[PDB]
Amino acid sequence: HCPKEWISYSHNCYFIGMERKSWNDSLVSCISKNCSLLYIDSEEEQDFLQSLSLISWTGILRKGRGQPWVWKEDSIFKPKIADECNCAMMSASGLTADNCTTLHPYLCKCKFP
Amino acid sequence: IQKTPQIQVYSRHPPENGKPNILNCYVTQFHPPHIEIQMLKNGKKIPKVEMSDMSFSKDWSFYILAHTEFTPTETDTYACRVKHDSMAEPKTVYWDRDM
Amino acid sequence: SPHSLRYFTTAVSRPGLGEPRFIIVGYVDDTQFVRFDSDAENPRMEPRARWIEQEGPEYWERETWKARDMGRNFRVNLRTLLGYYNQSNDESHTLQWMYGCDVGPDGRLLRGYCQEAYDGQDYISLNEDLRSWTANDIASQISKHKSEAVDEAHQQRAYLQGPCVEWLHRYLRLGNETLQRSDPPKAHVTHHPRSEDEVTLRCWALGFYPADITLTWQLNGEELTQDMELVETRPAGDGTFQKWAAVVVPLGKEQYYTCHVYHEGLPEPLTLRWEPPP
Amino acid sequence: CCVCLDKWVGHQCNCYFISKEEKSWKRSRDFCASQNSSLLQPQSRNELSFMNFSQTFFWIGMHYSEKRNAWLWEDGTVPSKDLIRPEHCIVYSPSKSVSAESCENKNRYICKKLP
Amino acid sequence: AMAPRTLLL
Ligand SMILES: [Br-]
Repeated sequence: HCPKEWISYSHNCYFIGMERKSWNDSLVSCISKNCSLLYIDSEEEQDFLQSLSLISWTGILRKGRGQPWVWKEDSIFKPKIADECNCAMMSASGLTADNCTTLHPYLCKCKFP
Repeated sequence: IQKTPQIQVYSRHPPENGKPNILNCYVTQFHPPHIEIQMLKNGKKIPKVEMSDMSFSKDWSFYILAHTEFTPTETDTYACRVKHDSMAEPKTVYWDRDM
Repeated sequence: SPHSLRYFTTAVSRPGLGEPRFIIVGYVDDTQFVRFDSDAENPRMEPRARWIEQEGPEYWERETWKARDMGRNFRVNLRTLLGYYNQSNDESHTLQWMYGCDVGPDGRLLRGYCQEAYDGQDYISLNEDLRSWTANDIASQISKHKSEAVDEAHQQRAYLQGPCVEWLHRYLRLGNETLQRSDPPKAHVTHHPRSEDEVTLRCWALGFYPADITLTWQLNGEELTQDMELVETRPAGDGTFQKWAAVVVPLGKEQYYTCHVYHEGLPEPLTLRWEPPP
Repeated sequence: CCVCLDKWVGHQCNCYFISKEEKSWKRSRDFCASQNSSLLQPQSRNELSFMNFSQTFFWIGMHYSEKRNAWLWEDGTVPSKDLIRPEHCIVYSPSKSVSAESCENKNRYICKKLP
Repeated sequence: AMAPRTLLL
């Protein structure tokens, strides 16, 4: 049971942030609402998220130039990510690297009990 | 603002009197894209004229290649008639084996 | 050495003759490979190169689908633009969109494009940084503001750096034997008596691939002094190109004039002269 | 509650099915009918507010009444904005665009679950 | 392949 103004897909709640924030602030804003910055589990979910046709900060991030992209909890889905562009964003063309400091919208996955 | 089409009428292969060939009409540097291209045999229109897909250059002006099956002869006069918004009268360019 | 994937889209409005004509033409390295025309018997993405036929119905379906949405949106965009410029519906108006990839021998993006023109004039274009747009007037400033609200620049940059680059690589290997082929020019010299004391010597270069060529005339083994007539390179319509260079020479001076053909499909350049029958 | 079946999207206590597949208008409304739903009737301005950025066109529950000689919703209701040929069927973009097209043309669709 | 989006003017 998600709030009326939000999106409900596969027992998870989704909402867009009111503002365009940096990667960190976008991660911080989701946590503050008992949700998490968008994470991808399946292609069916990714394709549904591409249907919304929005720019969204994704949870997937890298520590540096040679450091690998980090995501956990044994979910094999790791899509193709297209400098200081060390953070991954979701678009209509799939996952794309971008500068964490640049302001982009963000989507939170809540998953109510 | 309109751009006046530039025309080139020529054969695909070196012409030989009696030997069948392809006649080309290369129309370029024009705007707006609405254009009428007629290929002629002794002043009369040719029905089966194949058009290339309407594309444009980076200066936004359109270009198109019209073509028809023809047979070069010393007697027959071949041409390309072009009707475009930029010209009050149609532009006719004759085919010259020499160019 | 440089490689490119580009799409040229055109929506040209009809004065009561139904809906506007919608065209998309795809080019890989300056040669057409796919086309969509709303005026064709059954509008769909059609192959315009033999090597793209290697794509399964899954590819064609996806592209026919993208094109049908594009046309609808370009039609709506034409109706928005008419209202912006307070134009009569009874006239032919045109909206153009060019976008694509520029890669070097290094398989990475050199530059990305995403620009539009309304009635032959620039409207809105994506900057080299691929983060901001350039408007040209009030109407385009409204369209820039609309694009900003839906983060269009970021969306286009995503495509330009990702799928556009990746697909270009797939196309480059798919039609390598054609794209990077070398058709040598077949050169000959025609004689045309221009005046009572003058002659036109026309040096032809036919059936060559790629289109890049250098045709030059030399008087007694030295570069042109007079004005040289030359046609703009033209397609033969079979995949190859044609071009000619001409010179107005005095009568009896034909042999003291030599033509030089410079094309990558030739191991050594071609040296040509007018060959008179005995 | 206000939850939806697998692959469906819930918003404002309404269950929507956004198609991946292209189908004719008749077959699309026939698919919606079987899932005890119907094609979307976006008489409300921003029905698909969550889909607002989408440029994609989907079939909607609109039918031309040859007797009343005007456009009508599957409901029987009469719309008022964004509109022409009676023989054509309507596609709607969540970005509020509306386009007429052949009913035998294949297109994506949106089913809205009935109560 | 083509871009999934165009500019909505
Ligand atoms: Br928030």
